[PDB]
Amino acid sequence: PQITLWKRPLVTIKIGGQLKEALLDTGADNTVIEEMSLPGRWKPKMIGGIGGFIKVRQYDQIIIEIAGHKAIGTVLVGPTPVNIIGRNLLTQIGATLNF
Amino acid sequence: PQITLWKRPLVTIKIGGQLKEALLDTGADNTVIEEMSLPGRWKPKMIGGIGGFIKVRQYDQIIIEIAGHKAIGTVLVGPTPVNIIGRNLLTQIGATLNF
Ligand SMILES: CC(C)CN(C[C@@H](O)[C@H](Cc1ccccc1)NC(=O)O[C@H]1CO[C@H]2OCC[C@H]21)S(=O)(=O)c1ccc(N)cc1
Ligand SMILES: [Cl-]
Ligand SMILES: [Cl-]
Repeated sequence: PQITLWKRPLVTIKIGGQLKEALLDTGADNTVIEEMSLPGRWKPKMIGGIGGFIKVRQYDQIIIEIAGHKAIGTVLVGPTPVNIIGRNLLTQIGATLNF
Repeated sequence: PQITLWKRPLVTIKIGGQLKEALLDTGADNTVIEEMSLPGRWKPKMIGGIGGFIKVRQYDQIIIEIAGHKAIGTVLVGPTPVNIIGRNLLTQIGATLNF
């Protein structure tokens, strides 16, 4: 796909068996999803942005299907106002910014 | 250019005669720059990111160079942790997301 940026670049993802909407976010180092359960071990992290920091759970080796493309990597879970797909998984689906 | 996302997509911007670095951010509706002086009047705006809301100063029709492309549009000024180029100016330079 080629996604213009007139609107928020939202896509459908599948994570933990669940279908969700998420923002493709080149400004995010890592993927951050709204509170949900995921399997396996986790450890706490703080992530910061405009407005300050939030505490998240870091889960490693999580598979997400993004717009029909499979990716694996770290997923942070916590009180983000929006589900964000960050660069750690955008790279795996071969996403680029072109102009 | 085609910019991959293994590293942060940082580019040089030029505003007010000054070079700065900024993050190309498809997850930002708005362009938000760290405190600096800009000409003209400003209007209030609140923007909401990961850890909460902040007040910023909204300046309209500001001339800004982004990775060597000219844009003229809205620039928000406030305590952002990094200079961010949002969709309002990414559309002006013709950026798309591709995968
Ligand atoms: C601010 C950047 C350095 C980092 N942010 C990614 C960014 O794209 C967020 C992502 C975002 C999007 C919506 C709500 C919260 C956060 N957008 C954002 O704060 O944009 C603000 C300016 O334009 C506005 O439109 C969106 C909110 C405003 S972040 O959400 O704080 C973030 C930080 C660390 C990680 N791992 C993941 C995400
Ligand atoms: Cl990862
Ligand atoms: Cl690559």
